[PDB]
Amino acid sequence: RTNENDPAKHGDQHEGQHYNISPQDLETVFPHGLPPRFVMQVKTFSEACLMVRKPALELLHYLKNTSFAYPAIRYLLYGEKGTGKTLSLCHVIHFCAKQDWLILHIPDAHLWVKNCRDLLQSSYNKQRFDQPLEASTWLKNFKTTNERFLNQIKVQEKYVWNKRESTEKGSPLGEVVEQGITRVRNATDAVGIVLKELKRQSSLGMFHLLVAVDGINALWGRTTLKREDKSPIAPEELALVHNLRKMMKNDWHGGAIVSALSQTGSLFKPRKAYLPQELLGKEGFDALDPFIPILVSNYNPKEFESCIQYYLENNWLQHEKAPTEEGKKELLFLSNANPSLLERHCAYL
Amino acid sequence: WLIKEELEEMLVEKLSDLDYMQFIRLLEKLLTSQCGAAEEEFVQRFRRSVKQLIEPVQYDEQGMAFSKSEGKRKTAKAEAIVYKHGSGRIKVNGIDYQLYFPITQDREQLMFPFHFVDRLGKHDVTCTVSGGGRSAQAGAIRLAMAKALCSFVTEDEVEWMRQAGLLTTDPRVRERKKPGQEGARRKFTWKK
Ligand SMILES: Nc1ncnc2c1ncn2[C@@H]1O[C@H](COP(=O)(O)OP(=O)(O)OP(=O)(O)O)[C@@H](O)[C@H]1O
Ligand SMILES: Nc1nc2c(ncn2[C@@H]2O[C@H](COP(=O)(O)OP(=O)(O)O)[C@@H](O)[C@H]2O)c(=O)[nH]1
Ligand SMILES: [Mg+2]
Repeated sequence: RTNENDPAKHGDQHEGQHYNISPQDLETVFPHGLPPRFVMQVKTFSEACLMVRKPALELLHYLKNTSFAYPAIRYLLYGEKGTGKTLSLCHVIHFCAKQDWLILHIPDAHLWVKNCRDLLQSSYNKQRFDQPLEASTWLKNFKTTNERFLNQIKVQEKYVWNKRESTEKGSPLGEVVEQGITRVRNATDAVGIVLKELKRQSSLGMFHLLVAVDGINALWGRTTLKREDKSPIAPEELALVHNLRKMMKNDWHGGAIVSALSQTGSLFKPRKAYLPQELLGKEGFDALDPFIPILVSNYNPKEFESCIQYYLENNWLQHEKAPTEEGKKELLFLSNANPSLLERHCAYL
Repeated sequence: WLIKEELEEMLVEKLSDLDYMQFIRLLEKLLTSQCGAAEEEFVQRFRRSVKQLIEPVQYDEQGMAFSKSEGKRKTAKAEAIVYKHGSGRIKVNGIDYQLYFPITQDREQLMFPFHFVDRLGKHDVTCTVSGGGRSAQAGAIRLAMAKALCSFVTEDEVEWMRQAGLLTTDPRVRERKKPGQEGARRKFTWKK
């Protein structure tokens, strides 16, 4: 528990201590992408405290020392399942939002490669498929996250939607976002336009971009979406995945491509696969190369004690034996200090 | 007291259950009646006489002490090496225990040996287990860990573990199916 709530000042001195997020910040920065269980925990406790951990701190150091002139660097959070990669990415996202970046947040790329009821064909490229529902969902979330920059940022092209409808150069990007959201059929095209405009304009210093992609491994993997003829679909055919891959290239500058691997929800991957190559494959690793891998490991004893104290103070651990040292040791063993395992255990304990 | 067959062999004669019972009652009365040495000499002619084995502690090439043990459960066999001083880390088949046994039940089974003698976080463990399912493997590792930890716990602790059942090999194994019946005990639905 820290009196430090600004996401920039805290450092190693605050490592192992909590960091609070206000309700307004939670609503604006994080309308999506937070782990479902952490969302439930926030709902229950009425508070959103994230422990400051070495991975998040190191990523913050890198983003503070980032030279916007250099080509945008790729950071890749990897680690055993439930090590907190997603929440570390969220912590860095909050830090960037407070530093007033433009947060292009992909809550989970896995959702975009599986279980799609509505899979239409792209009008802009007949060889690509649309995912209008997910496109619209992400567009709404992105609008909520970046409303303030949305009006200020302008488009620099002519974007036809229908044979008669289009958006004209100089129109605010909010026009594109509204078109995509209200008109679901155009959600994929709107997402592509948004990505392209942000990528081009970030090199023009109009703002500092943060492409924060959770479950990045999905883009260069396989998909469980089958064509009308029951034909398997590769990721590139999906315009969303194609545009996101384009964004994932360091060719541009003025921002950082932060991403997190996430075996959970992955497709055709063994349970224990957690290393970057194991989770990405040849294509994905080559595409992301060069990149900075950051290891997120289970709680060290100090962090584990801090989290246990947090739960105790919130009164979450109701079991009469939880406060005892024996109970603490039993939790430590049964969770091997793993964040997700400890949270799940304490849920019913 | 010797058995009726032993008495029969002594007497090269055939006896009866009640004969043996009467003789034993008489011998009991003799014993209780402050039988002296001149009597105990005779009495003893009819008297017939009637703890966990701690494994040795070895030392690795680096000199750290450890104990090795083995344990079988159903069709799973586990070999466990427990170090004298450790931080509680457990590596099963080269995989950390929380990743090998994603089931809270199995992790509880792994905890039970160490937790009982209150040594959690004190010993590191390396297990190699093969055969059987997840639960059988967890049980086998539990047995092997308990047997190894016996060497590093005191004698009272060892006896307490035995009385707690940590050290006894579960003899329950799958019963063979019998011909003419559905399962080991399930019989075909009778048709009156
Ligand atoms: N800094 C933190 N503050 C609060 N809770 C945290 C923190 N880090 C991790 N957690 C807890 O752990 C979970 C978040 O970790 P997360 O799910 O992001 O891990 P991961 O290593 O990315 O796992 P996965 O294999 O699912 O990708 C939540 O249950 C949350 O309660
Ligand atoms: N409909 C439409 N989509 C556009 C337009 N400009 C960009 N897009 C979006 O971005 C894609 C085109 O991006 P572009 O840089 O031309 O690369 P391409 O996708 O490889 O052709 C389209 O498929 C849309 O998703 C435009 O003028 N009209
Ligand atoms: Mg996660």
